[PDB]
Amino acid sequence: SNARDEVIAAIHEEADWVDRTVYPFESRCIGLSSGAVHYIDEGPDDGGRETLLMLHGNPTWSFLYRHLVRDLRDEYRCVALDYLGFGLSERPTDFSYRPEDHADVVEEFIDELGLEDVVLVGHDWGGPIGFSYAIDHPENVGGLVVMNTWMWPVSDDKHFSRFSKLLRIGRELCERYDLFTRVIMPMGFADRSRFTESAREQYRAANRGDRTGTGIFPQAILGSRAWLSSLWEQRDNIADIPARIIWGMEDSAFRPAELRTFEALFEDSSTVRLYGVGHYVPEEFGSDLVPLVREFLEEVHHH
Amino acid sequence: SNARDEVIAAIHEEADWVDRTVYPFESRCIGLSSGAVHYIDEGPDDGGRETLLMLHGNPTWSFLYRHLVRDLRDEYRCVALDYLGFGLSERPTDFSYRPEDHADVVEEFIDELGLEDVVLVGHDWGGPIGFSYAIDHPENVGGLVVMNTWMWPVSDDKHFSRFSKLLRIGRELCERSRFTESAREQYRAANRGDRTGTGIFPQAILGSRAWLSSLWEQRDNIADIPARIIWGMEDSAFRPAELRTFEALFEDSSTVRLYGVGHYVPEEFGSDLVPLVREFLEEVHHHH
Amino acid sequence: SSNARDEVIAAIHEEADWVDRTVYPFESRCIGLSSGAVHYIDEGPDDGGRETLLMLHGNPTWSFLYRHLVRDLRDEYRCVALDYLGFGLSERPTDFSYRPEDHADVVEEFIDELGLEDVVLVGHDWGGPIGFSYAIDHPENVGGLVVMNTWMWPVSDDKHFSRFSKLLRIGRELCERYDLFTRVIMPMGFADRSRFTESAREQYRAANRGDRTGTGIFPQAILGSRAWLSSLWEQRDNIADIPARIIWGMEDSAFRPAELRTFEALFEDSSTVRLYGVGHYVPEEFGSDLVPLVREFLEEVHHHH
Amino acid sequence: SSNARDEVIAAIHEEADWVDRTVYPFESRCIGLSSGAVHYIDEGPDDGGRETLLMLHGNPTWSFLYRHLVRDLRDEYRCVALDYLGFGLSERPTDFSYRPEDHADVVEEFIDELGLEDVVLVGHDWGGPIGFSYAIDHPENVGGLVVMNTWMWPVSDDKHFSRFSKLLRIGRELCSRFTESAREQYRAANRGDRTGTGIFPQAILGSRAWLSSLWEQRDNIADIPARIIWGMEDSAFRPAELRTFEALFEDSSTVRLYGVGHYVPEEFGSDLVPLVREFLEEVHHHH
Repeated sequence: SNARDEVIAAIHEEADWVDRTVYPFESRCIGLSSGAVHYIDEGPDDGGRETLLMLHGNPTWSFLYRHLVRDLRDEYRCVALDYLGFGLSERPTDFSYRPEDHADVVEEFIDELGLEDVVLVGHDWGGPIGFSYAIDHPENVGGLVVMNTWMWPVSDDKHFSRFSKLLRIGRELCERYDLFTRVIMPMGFADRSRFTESAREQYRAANRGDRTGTGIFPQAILGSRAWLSSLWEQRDNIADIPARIIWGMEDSAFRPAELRTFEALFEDSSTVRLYGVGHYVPEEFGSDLVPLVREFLEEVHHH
Repeated sequence: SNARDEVIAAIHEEADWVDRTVYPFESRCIGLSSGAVHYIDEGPDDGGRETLLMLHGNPTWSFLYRHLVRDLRDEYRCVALDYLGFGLSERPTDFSYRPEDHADVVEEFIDELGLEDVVLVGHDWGGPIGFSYAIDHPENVGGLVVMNTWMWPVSDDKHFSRFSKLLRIGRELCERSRFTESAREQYRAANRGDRTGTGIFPQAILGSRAWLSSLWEQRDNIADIPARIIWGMEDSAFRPAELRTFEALFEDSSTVRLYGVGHYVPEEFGSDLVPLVREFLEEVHHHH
Repeated sequence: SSNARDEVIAAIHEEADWVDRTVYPFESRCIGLSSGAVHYIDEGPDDGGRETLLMLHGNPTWSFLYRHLVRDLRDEYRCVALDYLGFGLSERPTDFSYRPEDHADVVEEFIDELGLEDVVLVGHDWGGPIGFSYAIDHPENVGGLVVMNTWMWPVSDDKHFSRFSKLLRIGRELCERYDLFTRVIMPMGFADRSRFTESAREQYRAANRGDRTGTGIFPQAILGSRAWLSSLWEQRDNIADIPARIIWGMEDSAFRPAELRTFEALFEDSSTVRLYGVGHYVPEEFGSDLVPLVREFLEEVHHHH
Repeated sequence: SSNARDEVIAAIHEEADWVDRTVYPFESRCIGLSSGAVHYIDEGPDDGGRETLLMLHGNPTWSFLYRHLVRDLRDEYRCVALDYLGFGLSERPTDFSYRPEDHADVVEEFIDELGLEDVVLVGHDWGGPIGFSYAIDHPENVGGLVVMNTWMWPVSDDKHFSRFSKLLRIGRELCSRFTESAREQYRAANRGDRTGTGIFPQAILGSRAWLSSLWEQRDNIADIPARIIWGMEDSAFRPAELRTFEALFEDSSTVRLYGVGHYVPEEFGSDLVPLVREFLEEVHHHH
């Protein structure tokens, strides 16, 4: 537990850089076996009509989802997570920070909280990390929110390969200078004005200190190939789950050719094509995203 | 009507340049409403264990499939179609050469010959053209062979957008060359003529967004049909990104990833392709 | 010369049965210029209009391209529009060069034989250079410029125009045989393939049958006429203070916004209409929606005089 | 803050032994400007010379690029060349935007702290727009413009520039006609905080408003004497960009360098010096 308790201290002893005016939610912490994870649990006290778990990307953290948490806690249970190494979660010296292990921390999280019939919101790596539950616990999954992500090995697509290789080579400078927030995030947005300076301050401050996990994510694009293969080979386990697909059409990382792969998979899915929006859909579209979610959170409920 | 006789004459009065060592097939011509097509129909007298319809790309023609036809005609009936505008088919003044009109001529071809439970072999634009018949007549298709092609609207994809919007007359083959010089001439000799069809196809990638949507939005007509996907992994036109979309679609499918092979899988992999088909035909045959 | 004009006039009435006069109701008229008989329309008030317009077309287009302007601007303005030699219903003389630098001389001979004055020029495609090669040495007789997907400078160092010009240079003998210009080159100029109507497509295809030597020399001249195009560019200062309305199809693969920025730097007095979702053939693809963009200019020109 | 920048002044002497001072034989100088301390060349005669030249580099280049001009003109002309924040030996402050519109403000600050007078600007790549800004709003104090492979307009509808910005990268590395001796003298300073190298390719689109704020008021500049020197083999700044400058300026001269690519002051080297010095005398007759 002692790891959990020291993170609970840091939430008070150190984290006063947080802007609670936009991030008012309650910081909660649990000592999972891999380390102490920071998380948020907001909703009606009866648990709401449906429960949501929101899974993020590089170098993002739970602050990505604040627009959903503030607005859907009206009737739904928003649960939001920081992976180890990210946000205000623990930065353990001995964890792998591998995506194939974050997915095991995410399973351990879901099981210890005992979340049930859960709808998973997945951005970036949060997709694979979420699918690494819905592939093998599909009866405990109510539905999927799919945003700028993938579920297949890309090692023959020179698009993803050359980007992964480039960041693998440069990783030490990116971890030394935080070029992930300072450079890679700005190019994810389509509108240079929509990534606010207040957000920029928060994403930068949250990724200070050690940032090893931010560096391992782009390596894992290729380095985790076998785990991604193990997802894709069992894609059939997700094709009956309903999903809403919400996608930034100006994202150069995940093209419409990724969308067609998801749109081919699901036997029951709906697609929202956000033109003029890039990779960080929940940040760039913000409050405008919430009705696109709520429409799905009802459409699940009558089946 | 005489236009049918005119194309029949053109084969032997004029098209004496065809390499009848590697393309030994008996030439046949059929008078469809939109024009007289040239086609191959070679097989055993029985009608064979299967009937195969082979659809080419741009600017290829039925000479693309000579390796399959000569080796499968042992036991299977092989039919391969020159599109209007291409090969020794008529180059009609009247025709749009738009894919949605080729697809109708393809339905008209299949019905006028009465082919049954056919296996569709498709490359490049022969994909969407072939998938049309499998979208709307999935009762009469035995299976699909899916080489470097697609079945979705791409107008938001900068990669395909560039290729359509680029200034050209028409798609010449090449863009260390991957063909024998003999083959490259046997294509060059066919492009000498009314090149129109070779130029409409790259435009229609955007010009026919509606028609590609009219396939994509009813893809579940096809998803239960058995398909074998054979990919030139070195191609830049149809990436592995397009491959995963097919792997997601079909329930019963098998993927063969040909490393070192580029766009023109039937030319570059050649006579080594035949066993990959025989393996699939004798799998389809156990469903009837 | 009257025999050559009479041959064309007889061929209009006897052979141009193909013209859809429902959309082309204008009166066909003919001038026996020195190099050959051009075909033209001259439509407007029975007086000289509020302003006089001359509209110069591209390849393989002809004055039928300007039907939508004539139809809705002859209300107050003298709409003159012209078919080049080798194009539309004009004469196809066997000894003419069909060079763009020579079309600009025949346009000069045309203008001065009709005596047009304070002219406003509409230039599409090659019609730009052809008209700029009048405005650049008769600027005081020019009221203003309408600029649509065109240029006025040598491009021999730009790989974009070069390889297109060189590719057509090679294929020319086939494109002149089978008319791949209307059948293939024109369709890629549209951002909506449907907006090039089957009626217009038929009309252009019918108009450009027979000798089409001009259609295939035009793309060669993109490089072949570098000397003439240079002669314009070096004297651009004679156009720089004529007012210009620039209406540009942003989907055009031929003339990019990079070209457009060159005009915006040149003109001391200009304004730009950025037609997103419209390609090269602005007067086809934008149809009658073009007309207000013209009339807005003719009003605010006339404020000067 | 200036005295904390006296540490920045000293910080050179930790490592900059690596600089090839035999080809960069210049006295390093630095100013504690408000956005951050900048390193600059200011090499010239004690008499202040015939002209003052301000030389503004591109990305990921730095003031090493202009060493041929500085070396060969400083006998008679005051040569000033500046390292952008994030580049060369200039400070790499974490709080700075590294956006072009803000670099221009540091350049305006830099000029005013030195008090430079009727300056000729020399600009390559992003050093174009960054210089053109000061020529929009202080053209009294600009003596002339030297233009190499650059632009001054919003290109977010241009497919060519769009591709280059939207392509996934960390930052713009140079690329073979460099010496490895020169190539490494770039790559050396390209080590360390390289944030700015990755912002610039985005700002090609993300600063459309600032590029508009140049293009809309281009008429402030069209009467300034200009000489345009173009690397014709460059794929980034085509002849298509060149024509728009030949349209802009009245008093201007064009030099077209066939067989030269983007990095004109490298790939042409000391052979650039006569093309400039001709222009320096041509401008001097406007005093």
